[PDB]
Amino acid sequence: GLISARVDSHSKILYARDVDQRSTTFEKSLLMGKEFQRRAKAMMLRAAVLRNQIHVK
Amino acid sequence: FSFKKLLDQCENQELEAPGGIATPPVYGQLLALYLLHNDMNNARYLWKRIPPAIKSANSELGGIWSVGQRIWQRDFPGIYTTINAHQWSETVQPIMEALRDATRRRAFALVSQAYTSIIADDFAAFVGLPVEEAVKGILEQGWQADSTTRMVLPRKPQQLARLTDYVAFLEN
Amino acid sequence: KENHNRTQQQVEAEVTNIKKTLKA
Amino acid sequence: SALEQFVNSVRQLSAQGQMTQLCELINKSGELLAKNLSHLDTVLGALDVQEHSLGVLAVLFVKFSMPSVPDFETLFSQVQLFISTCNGEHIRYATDTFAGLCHQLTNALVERKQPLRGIGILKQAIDKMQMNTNQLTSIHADLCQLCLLAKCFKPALPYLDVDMMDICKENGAYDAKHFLCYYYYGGMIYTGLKNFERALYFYEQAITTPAMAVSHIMLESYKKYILVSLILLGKVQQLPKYTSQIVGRFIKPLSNAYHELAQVYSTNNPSELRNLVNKHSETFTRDNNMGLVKQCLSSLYKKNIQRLTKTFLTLSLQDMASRVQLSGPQEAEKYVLHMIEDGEIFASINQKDGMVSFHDNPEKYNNPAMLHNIDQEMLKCIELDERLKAMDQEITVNPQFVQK
Amino acid sequence: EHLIAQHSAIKMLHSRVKLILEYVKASEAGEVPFNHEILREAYALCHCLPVLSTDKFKTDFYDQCNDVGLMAYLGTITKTCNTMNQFVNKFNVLYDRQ
Repeated sequence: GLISARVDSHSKILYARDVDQRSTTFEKSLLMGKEFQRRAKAMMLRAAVLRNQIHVK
Repeated sequence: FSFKKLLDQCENQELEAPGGIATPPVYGQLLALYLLHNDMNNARYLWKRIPPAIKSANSELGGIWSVGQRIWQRDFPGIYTTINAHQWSETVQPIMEALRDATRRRAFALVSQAYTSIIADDFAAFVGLPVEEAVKGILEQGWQADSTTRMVLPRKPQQLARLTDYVAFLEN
Repeated sequence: KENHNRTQQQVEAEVTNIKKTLKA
Repeated sequence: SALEQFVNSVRQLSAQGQMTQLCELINKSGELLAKNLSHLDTVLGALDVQEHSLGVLAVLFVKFSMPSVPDFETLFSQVQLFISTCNGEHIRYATDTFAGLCHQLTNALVERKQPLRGIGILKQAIDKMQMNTNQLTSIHADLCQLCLLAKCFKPALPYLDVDMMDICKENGAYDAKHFLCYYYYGGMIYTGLKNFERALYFYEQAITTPAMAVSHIMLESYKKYILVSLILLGKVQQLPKYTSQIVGRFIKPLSNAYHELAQVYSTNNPSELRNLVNKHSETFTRDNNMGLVKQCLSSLYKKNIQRLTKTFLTLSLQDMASRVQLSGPQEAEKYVLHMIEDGEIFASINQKDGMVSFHDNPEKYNNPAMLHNIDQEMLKCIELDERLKAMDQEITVNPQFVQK
Repeated sequence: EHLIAQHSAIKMLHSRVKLILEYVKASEAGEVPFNHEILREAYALCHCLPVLSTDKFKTDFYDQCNDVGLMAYLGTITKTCNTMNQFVNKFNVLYDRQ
């Protein structure tokens, strides 16, 4: 939902959690780089299997 | 650096064998060295690799596996007992003398990081020595200790060339 | 920069040579 | 004997060119190539061995019965030295009988149940047969299979940590079976070492192979794709859009116990998923992928604890072992402790109050170590693009390309 | 075109500092008369040489370095994607499966 908070069950206090903008961008950008490189390598192998015309007959 | 020179020396000896089986002491050293490096998956697969006939022939191999089973469950209070249940000959003994220290330091790091308050009974079983650390830890390392409740409180203690590589790539 | 430019012009030189050959 | 004089006639043909016609007579068989030549075969290999010695062995392992006398142990010793000192480029001109020789040797070692002596054999043959380390040969599947039967996973790591970009044509043959075997046995090897990030990648490549019929080696890769994705990720990952249609119409209906397992592994309930595991237990143990479903059981508990960090900041151990169904504060204490050591969660246990505080503050991006980490990711992408440009340029100078 | 401007600025600063050092050495030896005020100002100049070596400055510098590294990563990805599109386009018309 719309609530951005963290329940503290010890003292029963609902603290509000604020995300860190700088760290969020670094986490997302590095994640995108990791995903992109994986897609590039998979496509590179796909090019090899297409040129060689490999299929299950 | 010196230790690493001996690590890779034992690695290749198992691969080349006259009949696919090496001498018993070579098998034992690899299993013990795997424990020291905490590489549990390869240690488990090495045990599955040994043929059953030689496995039953030498009970020294089984003593390594009993210790490995305890560290595989991360049973810190139990590994210290299995490491002393059997007696290892001097040819393999120094390796065990280094695994025990590695486990001891591993518990120290884990307690200081994953625990804010730990019972002295449980912490002693982790570090392995409930002998003299009870009185020495209060005044030397500074950790405040409270008796009766027995709570311990751990406390926390050239580029230019790289950049021009990026531009020379981007602009071309 | 000079290395990349030389390789770029080397490929362009090779493709034109094989193109001119079969053009009557 | 005319054969002895004929051997010297081969010498004058060699060393002066005429390499093309030399291979022409090799494929002409030779009527078993006088298999009883073993007595004179020792002196046949003049100088530092020749290619002719490699040709004869490729044909006398296919006798279909009793290949090389009860004296195999003697012959295999000479074969071991043969690969280690053959040298030269003559083998590359004949990359169809070396691979065939490797297949016969792999088949022999499997039947005799000694899949450890061939690991050191199928490790230098690949090193020199391939043009570069980024070329997938038909021997990679054999090496991975051999190190999989006799469990020595470490030797095969250098040939699985490199991204294959080329496939050896091997003078014809090389059907899709060898390609799928490498990207399936590699998945098992990574799975055993608990490297699920790359194991999932390997299984995905096998599935995406173009196909028109269901294969036994591809059926048990969709099944393991689901289990590995459930362990690493929280759910079954979406297959690529260019996957073969055979997996969507034929492979999926057979794999229905794993699909049902994924369905249960979408609403967190370990008790219900426990019942399904013990119900379909006969299927999960027949496919030999048992012990990979039991890890899905543990991963459900760890996933739920990793979800508690999205809503809580301090939770009692007794209360924590009521939503994740751990049934005991003591059990939950060790579950959290294990996860902290692995790095899957950031938390600290307060035994005085029996509480767990979720820090969830790993690191701010102001470190020199992080700067080096980003630079390492930079060099992988920069060097990857260079090899893309190199293969692109060779397309431009292709005579077929310029016409259209 | 940028490192040359930086080089010229640094060379001018180097020339000034070299002349100051030569004057200081000449005053030490005896060629020029001992000027107390000039040497005092040279001492003050030398005492300020480690400019702002505080921890907060180091943290800010590391923040700037990481920001530029991320901006370079996003854009190295873009160049690689452009080259990927180019290679795919060149490959399609040659290995077309029709």
